[PDB]
Amino acid sequence: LLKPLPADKQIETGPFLEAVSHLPPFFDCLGSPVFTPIKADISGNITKIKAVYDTNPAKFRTLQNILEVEKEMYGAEWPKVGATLALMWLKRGLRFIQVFLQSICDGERDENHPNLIRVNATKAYEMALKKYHGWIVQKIFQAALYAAPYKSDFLKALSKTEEECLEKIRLFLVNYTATIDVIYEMYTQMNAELNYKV
Ligand SMILES: CCCCCC
Repeated sequence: LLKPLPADKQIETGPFLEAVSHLPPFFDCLGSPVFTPIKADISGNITKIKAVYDTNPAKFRTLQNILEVEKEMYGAEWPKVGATLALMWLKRGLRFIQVFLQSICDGERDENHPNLIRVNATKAYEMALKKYHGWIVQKIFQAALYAAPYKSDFLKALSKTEEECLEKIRLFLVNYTATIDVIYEMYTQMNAELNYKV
């Protein structure tokens, strides 16, 4: 349910924030929240970007606008500032979700534990977040990934058949993956990416 990538790949800020604000609730689909540190990270960053955007939606109409306006505003401090920094981290939590969901949809699993999703959560964490966490934070995120629900309970919860659920996730993944990949491409192109750990 994300907007299709526009012809020119300039992602509009407001509709983006609106769409991705629907993602933290899925971490609540089993009742007690799952992967809470990932949820909290995404949520907190969305809030920070929306706060900058809301001050001047026309100035911050696109995500590229955020980066270029804040670069001008903040000089040498940029990109470790403002909505740019928040989106730098948001894209990592969003990529976590992308890789996790794609891995599940592709039937990736531990053949000895086919109803767990630990292999899929570990893979997603490795590709999206792990490089950017210190040892304390790694232990936090690690505990959450380990306490993942059963695969069957996860799929049930999103469907509140299993194959039909997976088809819907695959559909979602098309514009979702493209959008995230465009954000990553922009960060690299603008030299807005930082590698510091938390
Ligand atoms: C945890 C995010 C799930 C999103 C499914 C559409």
